Amino acid sequence: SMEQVAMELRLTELTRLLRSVLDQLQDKDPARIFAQPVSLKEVPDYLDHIKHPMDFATMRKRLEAQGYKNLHEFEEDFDLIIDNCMKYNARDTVFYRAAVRLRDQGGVVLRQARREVDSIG
Ligand SMILES: CNC(=O)c1ncccn1
Repeated sequence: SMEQVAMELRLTELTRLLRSVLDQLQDKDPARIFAQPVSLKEVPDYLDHIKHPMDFATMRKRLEAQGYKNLHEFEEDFDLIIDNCMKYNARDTVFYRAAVRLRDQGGVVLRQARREVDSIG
């Protein structure tokens, strides 16, 4: 089908845009607090607290598998990273504060990407 090629051309390009977004969001985490899954060896009880772990590396694997259908799905993973962190860690920790900063700073990027995805369909 010629239509499913053109579809795959869009999905491919959504992936292209989202990858740039991912890189921008991640740049706002220079301490690499959110780069890899929370270690279940280092935090054995983590899954008793957080039912849906998320991290930048895991987002990237999905991204490269063209597993994101739209910006919303991508944004919901980004929010997971932040919301998980602000639940698991108390307010006055370096982790919680890094989440707040990433949330605020990533907000600009996500406001851009929403408009640009709407524009170019
Ligand atoms: C987002 N990272 C965390 O929440 C974390 N919490 C405790 C130890 C290591 N990492």
